[PDB]
Amino acid sequence: AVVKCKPTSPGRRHVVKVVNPELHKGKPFAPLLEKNSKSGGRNNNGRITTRHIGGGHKQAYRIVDFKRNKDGIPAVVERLEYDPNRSANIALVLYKDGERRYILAPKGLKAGDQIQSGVDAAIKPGNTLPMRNIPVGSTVHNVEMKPGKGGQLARSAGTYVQIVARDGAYVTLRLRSGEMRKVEADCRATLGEVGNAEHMLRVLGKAGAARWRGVRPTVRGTAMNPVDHPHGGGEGRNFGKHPVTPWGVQTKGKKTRSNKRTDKFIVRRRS
RNA sequence: UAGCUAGUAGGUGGGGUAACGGCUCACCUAGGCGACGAUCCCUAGCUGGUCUGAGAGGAUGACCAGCCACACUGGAACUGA
RNA sequence: GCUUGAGUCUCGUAGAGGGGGGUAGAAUUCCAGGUGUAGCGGUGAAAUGCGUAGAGAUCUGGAGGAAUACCGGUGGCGAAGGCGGCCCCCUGGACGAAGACUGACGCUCAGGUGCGAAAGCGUGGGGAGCAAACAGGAUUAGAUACCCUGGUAGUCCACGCCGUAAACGAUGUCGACUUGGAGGUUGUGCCCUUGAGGCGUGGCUUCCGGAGCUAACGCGUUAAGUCGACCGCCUGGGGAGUACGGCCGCAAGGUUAAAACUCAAAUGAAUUGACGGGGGCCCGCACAAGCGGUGGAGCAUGUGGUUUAAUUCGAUGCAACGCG
RNA sequence: CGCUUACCACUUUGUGAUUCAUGACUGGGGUGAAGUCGUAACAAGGUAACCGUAGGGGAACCUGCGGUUGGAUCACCUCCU
RNA sequence: AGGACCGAACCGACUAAUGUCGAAAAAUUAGCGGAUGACUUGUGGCUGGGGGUGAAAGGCCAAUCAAACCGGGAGAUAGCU
RNA sequence: GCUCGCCGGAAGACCAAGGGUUCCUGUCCAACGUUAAUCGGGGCAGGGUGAGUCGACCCCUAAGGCGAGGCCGAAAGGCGUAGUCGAUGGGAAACAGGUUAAUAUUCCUGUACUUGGUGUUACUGCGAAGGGGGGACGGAGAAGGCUAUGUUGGCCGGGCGACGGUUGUCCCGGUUUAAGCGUGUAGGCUGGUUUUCCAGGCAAAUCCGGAAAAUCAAGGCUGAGGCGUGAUGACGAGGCACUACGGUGCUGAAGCAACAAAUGCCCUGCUUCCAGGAAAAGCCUCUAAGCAUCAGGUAACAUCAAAUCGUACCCCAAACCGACACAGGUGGUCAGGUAGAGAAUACCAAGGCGCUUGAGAGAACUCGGGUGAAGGAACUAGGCAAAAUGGUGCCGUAACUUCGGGAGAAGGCACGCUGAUAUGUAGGUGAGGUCCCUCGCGGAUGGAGCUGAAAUCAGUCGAAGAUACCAGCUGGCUGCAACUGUUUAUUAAAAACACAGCACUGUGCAAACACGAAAGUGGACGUAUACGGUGUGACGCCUGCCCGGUGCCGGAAGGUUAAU
RNA sequence: AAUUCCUUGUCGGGUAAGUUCCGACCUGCACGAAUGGCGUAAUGAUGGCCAGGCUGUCUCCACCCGAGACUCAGUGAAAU
RNA sequence: CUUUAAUGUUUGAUGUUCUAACGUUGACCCGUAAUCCGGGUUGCGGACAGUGUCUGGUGGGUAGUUUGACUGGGGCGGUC
RNA sequence: CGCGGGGUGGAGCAGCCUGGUAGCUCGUCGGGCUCAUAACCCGAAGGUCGUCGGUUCAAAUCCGGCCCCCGCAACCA
RNA sequence: AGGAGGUAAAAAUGUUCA
Repeated sequence: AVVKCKPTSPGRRHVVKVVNPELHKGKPFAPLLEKNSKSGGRNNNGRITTRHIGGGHKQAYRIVDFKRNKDGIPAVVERLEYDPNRSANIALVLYKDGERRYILAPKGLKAGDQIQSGVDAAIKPGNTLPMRNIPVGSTVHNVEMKPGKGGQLARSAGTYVQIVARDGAYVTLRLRSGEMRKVEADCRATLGEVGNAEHMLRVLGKAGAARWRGVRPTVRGTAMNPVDHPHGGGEGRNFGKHPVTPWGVQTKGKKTRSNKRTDKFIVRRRS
C-alpha cells in the first residue's frame, strides 16, 4: 500500500513508500541467479556513452522466463519474490514435474494460484498462449515480437496490451503509448495486466534516494561553459539558442524516428 | 470567559481572638466549588425611598435618613471598653 | 394495582429504503475488414471543423464507459438529502390480523453525537457521452455572451474530507378534538363469488371546499381551526450574516457573531389603471392585391440654418413646414 | 537596648495575557440635484429568475452542476367511421 | 526509523594571527563544518589531448591546463628588442 | 648512576606497503650531522635473516586484461568465442617456555595437528571438462550468555620503617598457564523416518525437486565459554652463589575465590526495513562414455614426503613520499590505573623520550600568553579579535507552523565532604544447604558473601562545591537558497551547482542517443508505471496576452529547382 | 527591490544624530508569472540591521611571565 | 487557339502478389561441454531495407581564417 | 542574372484564365431611422487602373518593350 | 368526446427638479 511517511526530519518528510506484506520476505531462490555487475554507462572503449549512470546498491540478476515454452504442464505460484531489476514483481512458479522458474507477476495474483501454458489453456490471468487463440479485444502483456524471441512489449508495472484486431495473418495491438503495431499471430503472449501497478505513486523524497537507484546528478546546459554545452556562456542565466542535445541535435519537438524497415508494421503512431 | 482552588475541602492536636472558625502551623484523608453559571473581564456603593407608569414594571439612588468603605498612596502596630 | 399511553411476540403483505457481488439490452464514441462515392457535419444565414491519404452512409465483428426505453402514475419507499433494467446474499422501518404479556419503561430536548443533493478537495483508478476553464468560427457598436465545431478538470468507482442549498408542502415535534364530497394507493372483515362485485373498519396520499382563522392571498381532519407540553428563533432597512477572537477545516472557507455610522424608510397581500419582444377575439387603405405620386429635375412657396443695420413674432412628433 | 529570625509594602530584573489611545498607509462600506461605460434585474426583461458552489471576466455579470417556483404561454395546422 | 541532534577518531577547510629568501613550493596555532551517509578509505583495474572527466569552476588530468608531457617538423616566423 | 621534566587511543609496542643492510659488534673522526664529538642511520672490516603449520608461490574466480579460429579495418590495429591470466577475495594444518651482541608461531625442550605418495589387511563397485548440495555473503537495532582485562579479599614472601604516629581495618610485590583432545552446555536453526511413482535437472541418475500414503514424535546440525586433560611440567617474587663487575649458573613457596566488564567472541546469529545485498574452486554426493579374477573407494596400521622465495632493521618515521636528519602526508592490530558518558580531557603504568647549537643579559620593537582601576563598541568597513556563556537532574518555555518542530528557546532551583535513614538502601550477581528428576555443564527453593546508584534530613568548611583540563553566547527584524550535500587542490564555500518534485519532448526495440572509419558495445540481458534530452527546482496559491521574426510538426497542388 | 539613474526620493518607527535598517506611497530610467511570480516552518562556518551580556576593541595604555631581539663562543647564507 | 472524350503510342510513376537476390540482434540442429562465428533446415520480411558513386538542401557539431587606416592615446563621430 | 509573380479611390482589397460593368468595404458630406440618439440600411465625392506603344468593333483586362517592388537558383575582372 | 407530430432571427439608451 502507498504509505505516506511522517515529517520527522528534512528529507524523510516527502518520501512516499509502497509497502507489500504479500511479498515473501525471504532470501532469493539460488538456482536462478548469476552476477549482474554495473557498467556505469561505460562501453568497450571505456568512454561514458550514457550519462547519469553510476553507484547504486549492488544487485543480482534473476533469470526470469519471458519465453514460456512449457506446454501441457500445470504450474503453481509458490510465492512472490522482489525483483530489483524490474518495476514489477515476479512470482516463483512451480511446475507439476518439479522444475522452477520466475514469471513476470500479473495483476490478480496471490501465493497459490494455478497457471499453465500451451495453445489450449483457458483464458485466465497468467496463462501463455498464441495470439490467435486469444479472443479479440482482451487485455494481454509480455507480448512477443518474433515467434520465439521471448517477450518484448508490456513488461513494466501496470502496463498492458490490448489486442484490437486479427486480420488473418497479423494481430493489431493497441500499445501502451497509443501506438498500434501489427504483430504475427503465432507470437506467444500472457494474459492480464502486470501487477504492482502502484509503483508509479512512489516518490523518492531525498536526493540520495535517487543515488542508490543508480541515477547520478544531471547538470543543466545553462550552468556550463560554451565549450561543454551548446547553451553555456552568459554573464548570468542567459539563453537565446535553440534547445538542443549536448551534441547539436535539436530537442523539444524533433522526430528521430527513421528505420524504414519497420514502417510496414505500424498502423497509427503516437499522438 | 469553561474549568477553578493547593492552607485550598475536611479531620486531629498545640496555639491564637472578647468569641466561633484554617484564624494560624504540623500530620493524615483527596477532596471542595461548577451550566438553577464556578473562576474571569467590564461596571457599580446598597437601601429605606424617588421620577414616571392604570396596574405590572422601567430608570435611578441628588437633598433627609440607616448601613458599609476610604481620609496623599501603600504596609504595620500601639493606646484604649 | 390497573389500563384506554408506550413497548414486546406469533402469521403474513406492499415497496426506486440501504450495503455488497455478478449479469442483460439499446444507443453514442473509437477501431479493424469488405462495399462505395463527393460530399459530410452545422445554422437565422454562414463558418471553423471532417473528407479524394478515401469520410459520411451501410454490413459484420470487437472494445470499453456511463446511464437504464416502454412499465411509470400529484404512483411507492425513506427522517431528510435522496432512491427506480434484472438476479442473489445480509439488513432497517412502516402496516393489517384475532389474542396475550410487561405495566407509564412516556413526550420534548441547550450542550453533545450521527447522517446529510450538487459543487469543490486530498489519495488511487477509470474516462463513452455531456462539458466549466480554454481554442477557433460567427454574431456584434464591443461579445473575454446567448449560437457552432473541438475540448481539460469535473461528472463514475474505493477510502477519507468538506457540511453548505429557494436543504421549500418557504409551515418544528408529540397527542387530543372539530360538518363532507370526488380519486389514487395498500391490508382486512362479512354477505350470494349468485358476473367487470355490495356494505364497514385502519395506514399513507391528491384535489376542491364548510365551520373557524388570517392582513389578504389562502390553509381547511396530512391545518395557518380549537388546546396543552417542550425546543430553536425574531425585535426597522442598510451596515452585515460582515469585522475581531475561539472552534472546525488540507484548502476553498464554514460556524458562532457585534459596533460605529447612515436613512426614515425597508417589506407583504391586494385594488384601479398603464405596459410586455404574453395570450385570445374583433376593427381600419394597417398589411396584403393594384393605381397614381413623393424623394431624383426644373420651378412656385413655407421652414430651419446662414447672413444682416433689420432680414418682426409665434408655431416646430401624429397634431410645424401653400400654417396664423 | 543592640544583634538575629519569620512575616512584609515600596522597588528592581526576565517573560506572558489583556486593554485604551496613537500610527505613515491600505481594503471595504455609507453618503453626496443634474459625470463615465455598459444595460444586470423588473413582462417570457428580449439567453427565465433566484439559491448554493466552482472557474472566468472593464463593470454589471457570463458558463457548468444540482435544486426551487418567489416563471409566462398552451391558441393555431396535418391523421381517425 | 532518520541524507536526525551534541560531539572525538576520520574527512573537510569558514575567521584571525604567525609565516612570505617560511618548519612547509598553501602549513602551523586557537577556534570552526560533516561525523550511519550523496560517508570516508586501502588494494587493484578502466576512460587520454581537440580527447578524457567534471553535483559544472572553463576546475582536474603527476607542483604545469581556454587545450598535458617528451621527441621530431625546426635553426618555425618576428616590418619587433 | 642519582634527582628532574614530557608523551602515554602516544612521542608506546607489532604487520602491509615502501626502502634496501640503514640491524649487531670492533675500530676510526677528514668529509656528512646546521656546534664540538672518543657519539651516530658517516668511513673501513667482520657478523646476522634457520619454517610441512606465517605470507607468497600453489588451486579457484571478481573488475578488467591478453586472446587459437572468428568478425572488422588503407597497414598498424580494434572487438571478441573457447580458453588463459588477474587479489584487496574463497581454500589444509601450532601453541607455550627458553635462548642471541643481532633472528626465531622458523633453532632447542615439551605437547599436537593437516594434506598427499607407496605398502600391508579386511571389505566394498568405482569412475567426468556433466547434474545437485555446499561455499555464499546487505544495512541498521536490541538483548542474553561469556571472555580478554582490571579491582578487592584470602594466601605466600620481604618490612615494621633516616621528623610526630604505624604488629595493625598496616605497607610493598606476586598470585602466570596456550594449541590440541574429550563433554557438548548457554543459545539458534530445521519437524525427522520409510515406500511407490514421475512430461524436470542439454544425456542418465539411487542425488536434487515434485505428487500422494505410512509411522513416531523428536532426531539431527551448529555452537563462544566453562570444566577435566595438557601440567606431581614450565614460569614464578625472593634467595643461594661467582663478577671480565655487562651478567651467568643454582634453586624456587603462594599460584584460589568474588565482583565489575568490552567496540572481542557466540554472530557466516535473532528482530525489522528497504535501496533487496560477488563468482568459481576446495569439500560432500549421484551417474554418463566406460571399466569389473581388475582398476579405484571406505576404515585402520607402518613409513616416507611437505619442495622454491621472503623472514634482519625502519613502518604515524633522521630509514617511506616531500631535493634536506623537513613542525606536512601514511592503511591495519593491541590499547592498562583514577576521575569521567567516552577511543574527550587531566595525571600516571608498561614502554619510550628531553625534539643535535649552548652560555649570559633582562633595551626598544615583534611573536605567544596572564592581569587590569573608571567607562563599556565611543574603535572600526564590520564587535575582526579577545572576553563571556559552557555539565547533570528538576521546574518552566513565546510568535509562527508543513503540527515534526521552533526548543537545550528564554529564564530560574539544587550540586563539596561527613554521619544517619541503612554497623552501605533499591537493584545486580549469587556459594553452601534441601528436594526432585526423562541424572547432567539440570531445574526450583535458598540465602552468606561481594558490589553498588540515587533521593531526603542533619551537621560542617571556604569568597567560590559543573571549583582544574573539558564544556552552547542568547533574543528580535529581514534578503537569498528549501533542507543533507558539491565546487574554483594553491586568494572566491556563496545567493553559484546538485537535489527529490514538476512540465514539454523524443524513443515501439536491430529503440532514441552515444563511443567507434567498421565490427561491436553502453543504453538494458531494461522494453513506455521504461530510457534519453531540455528547462525549472521542496511545499502552498497560481502560472496571463502574442504565432509576425526563428525553430519544430503537419498539408503539399502551383512557381523555381541538382545530378541523370 | 541583489532590479530605482535622477537620489542620501517622500512619510512613520528606530537614534541625541541613521547615505545602512524596518514598514509603506507608486514618479517601475530599465519587476513580472517554469530564463517561473508572490509567499514560506525548519536549516545555513551566508548578506544587512538592532538590543542584552561581555570584555583592553577603544578612551589611554600600564605591568608581568616565556620565545627572538642584544653580548660572548662554534658553524655559517641570501636577494643586490 | 481555349476547353476536352475515346484510341494507339512514349515515359514517369503507383497498387498488389510471388520467391530465388538481400536482411534476419526468430526457433532448432551440428561443428562443440562455448549467449561469438560459420554452415544446414525453417519461419518472417523482401526487391524494400541497407551499402557504394554522383548530386541538391540543411549544417558553429568541427576546421582554417577575415574583421582597414587616419586619429593632437585609443573607441564613437567624421573622412579617404 | 533568367524564370516568375505583383502594382487599382486618402488608404486597404475584388475584379485578371472570358475582354464590353472601374466596383466591395473603413474612414469623411449627407439622405433616410424613431418622439430622440446610437446603430444599421443607402446615394454621391475621388483612383493618368505604373508609363508608352501595339492587335481589335472596344482595353486594368489580352500584347510588348522599359521604370518600380519581392520570392527563387544564381555571379571567379 | 379521448390523445399525438409541426409552428416566433436581431432592436441599447431616454438629465435632475415637479
